[PDB]
Parts: sequence; C-alpha cells; structure tokens
Amino acid sequence: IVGVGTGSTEGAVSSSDAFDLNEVDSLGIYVDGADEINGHMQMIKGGGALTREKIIASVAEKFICIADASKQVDILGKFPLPVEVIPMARSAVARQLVKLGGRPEYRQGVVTDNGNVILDVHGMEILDPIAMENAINAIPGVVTVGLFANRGADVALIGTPDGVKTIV
Amino acid sequence: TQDELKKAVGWAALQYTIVGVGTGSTAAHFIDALGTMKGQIEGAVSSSDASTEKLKSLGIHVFDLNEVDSLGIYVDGADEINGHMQMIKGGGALTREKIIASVAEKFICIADASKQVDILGKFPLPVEVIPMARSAVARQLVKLGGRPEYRQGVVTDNGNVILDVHGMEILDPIAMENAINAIPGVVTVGLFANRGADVALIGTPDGVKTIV
Ligand SMILES: O=P(O)(O)OC[C@H]1O[C@@H](O)[C@@H](O)[C@@H]1O
Ligand SMILES: O=P(O)(O)OC[C@H]1O[C@@H](O)[C@@H](O)[C@@H]1O
Repeated sequence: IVGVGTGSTEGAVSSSDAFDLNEVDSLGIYVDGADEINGHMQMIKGGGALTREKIIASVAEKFICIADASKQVDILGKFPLPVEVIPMARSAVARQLVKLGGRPEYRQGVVTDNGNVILDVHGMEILDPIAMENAINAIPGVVTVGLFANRGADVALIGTPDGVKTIV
Repeated sequence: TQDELKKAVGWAALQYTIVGVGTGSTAAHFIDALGTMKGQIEGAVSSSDASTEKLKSLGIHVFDLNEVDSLGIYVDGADEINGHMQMIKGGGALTREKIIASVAEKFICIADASKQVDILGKFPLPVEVIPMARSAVARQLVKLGGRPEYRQGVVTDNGNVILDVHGMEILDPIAMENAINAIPGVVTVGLFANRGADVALIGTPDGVKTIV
C-alpha cells in the first residue's frame, strides 16, 4: 500500500480525488511533490490538497519528495505559505499571522474539501520552520499549515538537466 | 444546589460594549444576567447557536466574530480549571469557544466548585479531528499517554468528529496542548493552556470566590 501525492509532478492511499486512510495503520512511503523544499528537507506544500497530504504523510514511514530543481530553496517563504482556516476565524487568524511577520492573502473563490478557506501568507523569511509551524498550529481557527517541518522529507528526488539527484 | 452555585457565578460575572458569551449550563445563567442589561450593551459575540438563540430572545444583538477586530471580555464555563488557570473545555462547541477566547482580552471562567482540580485530565480531553484522520490521530494520542474514545454519533459544527481522551494526568498542559496541536488532522484540542482564564469566579457554599 503506497501513499500517493497530487499535482503535476496491493493498492494505494491517495491524496486527492484527482484504500481510505482509516483502513490502514501504516504506510511504507508517501511520494509527493512540494512547492518548496529547503536544505533541511523541510517543505512548503498546499499551493494546490493541503490537509489530506499532511495527514497521509503523518502515517507514512518515509516521505519521498519528487520535484524539479526549481523547488529547492535556502530559506522557505518566497512561495506563499498556505494556511487552511475555519471561515468564522479568518480575520482573527489573519491578525495573528501579521503578528508573526506575514502578509496573509485570502485565496478568493476557493474552498477546501473540508469547507474551509485558505490564507496564503506572503513575505515571510522562515528561518526556523519548526518554530513557525508550531506558532501557526497554536492559533485557534487554524486547521492545517502547509509547513512540513516537524515531519519533512526523508528522501528527495530532484529532476535536473544532468539527471536525478537523490538526497537522503 | 449545584444549579444555584452556577446561578451565583453567572450573575457575579455582570460585575465585569460587545460582550463575549460562552455556552453551557453555567453560561446560561450569565446570559439571563446579561438580559438585565439589554438596553445598556451594544450586543454580544456568541460561542454557540444555543447561546445565540437565548441572547436574541432577551433582546441582545448578536454580532459575528468577523464583525469585530477585538473583544474586551469572554465569559464561559469549563469542564476543569487548575491552579494555573488552565482549562479543559469542549465536553459540550470547542472550536468556536477557543476562537472567540483568542480574540478576547479577558477570559472570565464561571464555574461551580466541582470544576477545580489540581491536575487536569480526569474529565476526558476533547480533540476535534478531521474524519479521515481519526485512526491516525488516535494512534498518536495513545503514544502521548491517553486512551482516545470516539464520541459516537456526534459531529461538530464543522463536520468533524471528536475523540475524548481518557486517562491522562496532564502535568504540563502547555506541553500537552502543543503536542496535540502538532498532529496533522487535529482541528482543535480542548486544552486552554497557552491562553487560559484571566479571572475565575468559583461558586461555593460560602459565596463566589474570585481568583485573578
Ligand atoms: O508538482 P507541482 O505541480 O508543482 O504541485 C505541487 C502541489 O501538489 C501538492 O503536492 C501540493 O502540496 C502542492 O502544492
Ligand atoms: O458549565 P457547564 O454546564 O459545566 O458546561 C461546560 C461546557 O460548556 C462550555 O463551556 C464547554 O466548553 C464546556 O464543556
């Protein structure tokens, strides 16, 4: 049973409509892309979804990130960080995200599969992704934050002009 | 009676605009009290549809939280409150209550004396979970030392399920709140520990005790 991602990049557990997870108690691997991945293997995900991906990744023993070279960064944050939020909490969460140093932007006209909204947070230079993940997860009204930092990639396969580079 | 202790604290909270209003049997008494102020307040922000309906019945205007960018006070009950003013809530609207409490400057906990505990955890801790994550989150709550029990036949206002976690002696509520909030699939945990109560009004046979 393999954990399978979403996006352009026995059976399986799948992260998008494009086994149900409750039917398994473990997954060997989860293979998925990312919007950004840093030198510490920490990622921003959710540009496309977010909650399903992070839950499946939490069950997999090994996260195998697959991406073209453009996704590699030194400091996470140029790509806006997605935060899924309970609708009634949108302005409250936005205020706290400003306090943490970001500029939250409501993703207009989009709802998640859970009926929530997304705030994409611009302008952060996320120097300590675990601390930032923890700070955003502390905010009442946050469902999921697209920082995969406490649980990042275990292996990354990067598509370069020269071939596939494997970073463990 | 226990209900008269609840009534004492609900009314004592009037001592403390747009008012943040909680939910449950103790909060219900505070709403009665607030009704006596129908012509004096601007209105309220409510943590549940039941509270909204009661407020409206007493002529109090109910604003959505998104209509304010700040709240002076939030008055609500709790299932447990410890000596550090940290609470377990959610036995009954957990997500809405925690979001409103995050906006309010002053959280006033109203409770009868039975809610005071030295160590949180005898009352099972509610955890609201995305349905597809139920089993995964339960495995992690076991690893953290709890016994998660699916609250059968209940769904939250957000369409999620609740795991009530039994058997924890929560010696460090902030650490535990942070550990549960870290779990993918957790929406909200009913530990109010990073943001606890600022004032507690405890109803006792000797009168209402105020703890700040
Ligand atoms: O590989 P792509 O098309 O760049 O898509 C990446 C996106 O698909 C998912 O993995 C997401 O988390 C993410 O945002
Ligand atoms: O005052 P009561 O009736 O004990 O009700 C307490 C409950 O109502 C709400 O505050 C909840 O968070 C909580 O579980």
